[PDB]
Amino acid sequence: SLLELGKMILQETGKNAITSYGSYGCNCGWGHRGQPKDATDRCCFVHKCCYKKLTDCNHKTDRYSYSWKNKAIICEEKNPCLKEMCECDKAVAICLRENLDTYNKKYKAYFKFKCKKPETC
Repeated sequence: SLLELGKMILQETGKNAITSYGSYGCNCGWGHRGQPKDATDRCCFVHKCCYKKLTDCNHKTDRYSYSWKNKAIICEEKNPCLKEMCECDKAVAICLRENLDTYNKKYKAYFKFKCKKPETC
């Protein structure tokens, strides 16, 4: 669920998921589609590709079990669909952290940039 995702993002990036990534670029956030503007945005594109293919559970509301163990994320979820959700979320948290070096606050304001047509997953 968004609760686990938000915690993972805090754990890995040190950032507030909602304020830093709730509306960033063409892919980070509800309703956001379009070609990625930078590496952070690409993380969010990959993430949506990852979870949108799952049919048997809900990314937003279904909670799952994971541990923050030895300063990393371990998906410890028995439900196969929720384990896949967890892996998608783990991947985006890591990706966002690895790309902090190019995070750009300009992409938090939708009017400041244009979005090209989305690429395929």
